[PDB]
Amino acid sequence: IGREAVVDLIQQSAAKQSGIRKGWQVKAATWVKRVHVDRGDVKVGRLEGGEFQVLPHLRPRYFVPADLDKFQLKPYVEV
Amino acid sequence: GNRGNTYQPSRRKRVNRHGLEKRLSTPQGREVLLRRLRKGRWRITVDSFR
Amino acid sequence: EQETRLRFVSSEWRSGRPQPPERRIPICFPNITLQMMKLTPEQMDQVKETGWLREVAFKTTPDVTKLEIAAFLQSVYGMNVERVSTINYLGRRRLAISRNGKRLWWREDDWKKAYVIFRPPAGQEHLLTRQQRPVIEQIREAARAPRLPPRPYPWERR
Amino acid sequence: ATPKKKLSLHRRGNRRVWYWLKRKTEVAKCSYCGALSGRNQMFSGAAGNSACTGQCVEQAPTPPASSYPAE
Amino acid sequence: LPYPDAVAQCSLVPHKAARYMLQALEAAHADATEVKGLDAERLVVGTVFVTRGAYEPGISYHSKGRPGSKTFHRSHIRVVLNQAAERPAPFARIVAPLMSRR
RNA sequence: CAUGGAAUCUGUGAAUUUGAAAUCUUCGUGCAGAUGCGAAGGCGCUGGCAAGGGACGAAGAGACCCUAUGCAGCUUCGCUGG
RNA sequence: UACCGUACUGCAAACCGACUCAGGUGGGCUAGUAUAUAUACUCAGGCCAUAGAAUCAACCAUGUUAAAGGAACUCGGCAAAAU
RNA sequence: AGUCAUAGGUAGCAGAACGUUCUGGAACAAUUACGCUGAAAACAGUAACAGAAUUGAAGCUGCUAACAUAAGUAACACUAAAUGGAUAACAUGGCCGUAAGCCCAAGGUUUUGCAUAACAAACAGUGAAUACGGUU
RNA sequence: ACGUCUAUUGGACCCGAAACCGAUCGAUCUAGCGACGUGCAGGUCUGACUUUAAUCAGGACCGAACCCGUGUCUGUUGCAAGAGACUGGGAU
RNA sequence: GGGAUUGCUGACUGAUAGUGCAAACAGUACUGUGAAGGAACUAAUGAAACUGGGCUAUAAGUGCGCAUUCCACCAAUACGU
Ligand SMILES: [Mg+2]
Ligand SMILES: [Mg+2]
Ligand SMILES: [Mg+2]
Ligand SMILES: [Mg+2]
Ligand SMILES: [Mg+2]
Ligand SMILES: [Mg+2]
Ligand SMILES: [Mg+2]
Ligand SMILES: [Mg+2]
Ligand SMILES: [Mg+2]
Ligand SMILES: [Mg+2]
Ligand SMILES: [Mg+2]
Ligand SMILES: [Mg+2]
Ligand SMILES: [Mg+2]
Ligand SMILES: [Mg+2]
Ligand SMILES: [Mg+2]
Ligand SMILES: [Mg+2]
Ligand SMILES: [Mg+2]
Ligand SMILES: [Mg+2]
Ligand SMILES: [Mg+2]
Ligand SMILES: [Mg+2]
Ligand SMILES: [Mg+2]
Ligand SMILES: [Mg+2]
Ligand SMILES: [Mg+2]
Ligand SMILES: [Mg+2]
Ligand SMILES: [Mg+2]
Ligand SMILES: [Mg+2]
Ligand SMILES: [Mg+2]
Ligand SMILES: [Mg+2]
Ligand SMILES: [Mg+2]
Ligand SMILES: [Mg+2]
Ligand SMILES: [Zn+2]
Repeated sequence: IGREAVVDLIQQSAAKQSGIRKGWQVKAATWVKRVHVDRGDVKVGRLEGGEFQVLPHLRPRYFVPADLDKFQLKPYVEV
Repeated sequence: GNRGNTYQPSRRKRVNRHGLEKRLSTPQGREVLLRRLRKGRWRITVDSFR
Repeated sequence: EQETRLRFVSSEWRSGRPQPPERRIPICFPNITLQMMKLTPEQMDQVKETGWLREVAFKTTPDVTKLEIAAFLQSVYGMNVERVSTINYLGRRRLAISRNGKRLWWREDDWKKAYVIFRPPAGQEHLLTRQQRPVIEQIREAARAPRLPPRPYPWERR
Repeated sequence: ATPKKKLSLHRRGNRRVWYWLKRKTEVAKCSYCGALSGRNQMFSGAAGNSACTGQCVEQAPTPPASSYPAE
Repeated sequence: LPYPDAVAQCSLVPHKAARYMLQALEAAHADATEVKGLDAERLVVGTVFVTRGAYEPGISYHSKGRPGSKTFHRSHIRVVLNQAAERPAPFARIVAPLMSRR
């Protein structure tokens, strides 16, 4: 009867009929061109005077290893 | 006056009337959603997407 | 298996404005996917030697950022990225008619297309590699040119 | 303004006599290319005839003329 | 009719159906002359008839909300060319064209 | 007289209706106004284009009247209730 | 200095009317004769695809002209004409 | 096995049978049937004895599906107008021009581009870098 | 007891109402209200203010954009389950 | 009373039947603003309406796959293979 319980049952019902977006989901997929849906991005800042300011600690940093060249493990193991 | 064109489309009004949150805002809307679930409808509300 | 949840337009309207996180960690084990599209064969020969192009277009997932694509290319592939331009695309609709005629309809997963403009690596900048004619003569020739024919119809024979 | 009963197969056939076409009693046949048309109509290559070999016209000599070509 | 004046009767009308009838008669003639060994210029169209085909049902929009139909019809053609014991009367006099002129 | 339908040809291409029909006229008869019964007579057969007297043309199992253990709403010095 | 929109259509064959539906659909910009965004012709621009082909049917719709009269028509000058 | 008597029927009442599906009695169609007739009818020609029935259909302006009739009939008349052997690029003519032009909004959501048929949707296409609209 | 036929209670041989009682969804059509924003070509008349002057009023008048639908005609399984043409009414 | 496994259970039904659904995606397509309503479709065989033409005018065998019971290993108490 609670609000969260109804939403959880809706999501469990939507767990079935999932995968590559068949049926009604083909039309419902076009809601992203109709109501400005925000995608799964991480926000890097905030507007103060309408000019966006990217906070430098929220800029993306990738900890790549020192050398991936002549490293002795490949993505494939011999049979 | 010609009839038949009562449906004037609007996304704001469609989501604000038959969306998930107005259904969840009231108890009888929540039993409407519950019997939509018990019937087995693939689309629960007019604004559901993934 | 846990997968993509349904989202609701009224729910994103009500619980709106995602906030920036308080801390950002350097990303060990990143989950980010890029792929090129088709290149012209002369561009493919341009990549086969010296490994460079000024403009390369990529398919990504729509949860990425221009900063993330620029940082990933600079960090992993050693490139110099000047600017990124991102376009959100819908999936293609697919039709796969069944044993009884049903019109089974699919939709591909939504993708983001990035246009990445590159920069010459170090000292190699010569490979930008490009008489006159008056623009008054250009416009006057392009005004006396024959018009484009109207588009034929798919049943029409010409 | 409305049929009161259903028309029978015999009555329908009798009513449909106006719809039938009359057979033509003459045809102009080209001996070479086997083309078929009316005797008052050109049916050679200038008209529609992809089978024309030109043997339909058996003589056409006209070399001499003199005029001012306007250019 | 015999075969040549049947081709003449099909070739002398502007109807769309006459081209399909020409296609059926030409296919029957090709079977009779090259698949079989029947003599030409003695073939008579002794059996030709039209049977029903599978239709494509449609819809037409009458006024006041009433539906209608624009069903696309189809048909089949059976042509049988017999060989006569004698070359027959051609039934349509062959005259010279406009091209055959001095 | 002008324009556009209609009428001719080519191409696309419905629906109302429909017990089965191979459905004449007059007079009489008849559930009381007969294409179908009786008497007499007429009629080569089938159509196109027109006109609509008939087929109690077709279109609504409700125009009006009556009936229901009928409903509904309204009215009141009809009845009963806080 | 990120994220979302950016194709195409938008008085319409792509929206709302079951339709390629003679209906309904908001705001803005604009040249000359010329003078008002009215009216006639035209600029920039666009269009002459969604049945075609001839011809003297009757009849129907929409109009032009009509001798002498003139509401005599008709329930009623309705409709046309007229200013 | 020879004489006599009875046999029009609506509503209604009584009696005798035919047929369909399934089951019990161990199994009645593996390799088919097909001399075309028989019987008063329902029907029969792949048992029979009993039993259990969602058991028999021209007949409810019944429901579903298919196929006819009207009938190749009506319609393809709101508009600017087309012509040259092409829904032509070229030429000629015409129509709108406070629209039938241009730019957006709402809404639609790929309807958008490519082949002198073709094997082409399976392929492409929407780039914020002017303090563009939103998010505030 | 079984079999058959009636009878009673059940929806009780089948199909068919108008109904009545509850509690879901609907003001995207339409009626009223409320908040914010936008629009009203061209002229005409009257009253007022200021005038070396680029201001206001009238449920004013004629008339486009726009709103409505008076009369006639067409249409009546229509272009349209209420439309078209011409006249019309309002248009600070 | 309710929710899932099993039924050497069925004089229950067999694709207009049986659940609304035996099916690649049935509470689907589609209808409606919405609540809500809500289909059709198995594999062969191919009846009738309908429309053209013609005419008339030996209740058996043999193979596979299991189930029952024997046997011999068994957890050694229901059979475990
Ligand atoms: Mg109006
Ligand atoms: Mg509707
Ligand atoms: Mg005409
Ligand atoms: Mg009489
Ligand atoms: Mg006659
Ligand atoms: Mg007639
Ligand atoms: Mg009474
Ligand atoms: Mg309009
Ligand atoms: Mg309509
Ligand atoms: Mg329209
Ligand atoms: Mg003009
Ligand atoms: Mg045209
Ligand atoms: Mg006079
Ligand atoms: Mg008797
Ligand atoms: Mg007797
Ligand atoms: Mg048995
Ligand atoms: Mg029964
Ligand atoms: Mg025709
Ligand atoms: Mg042309
Ligand atoms: Mg848009
Ligand atoms: Mg962008
Ligand atoms: Mg008893
Ligand atoms: Mg409400
Ligand atoms: Mg007016
Ligand atoms: Mg007035
Ligand atoms: Mg069923
Ligand atoms: Mg079926
Ligand atoms: Mg059922
Ligand atoms: Mg089958
Ligand atoms: Mg048969
Ligand atoms: Zn020739």
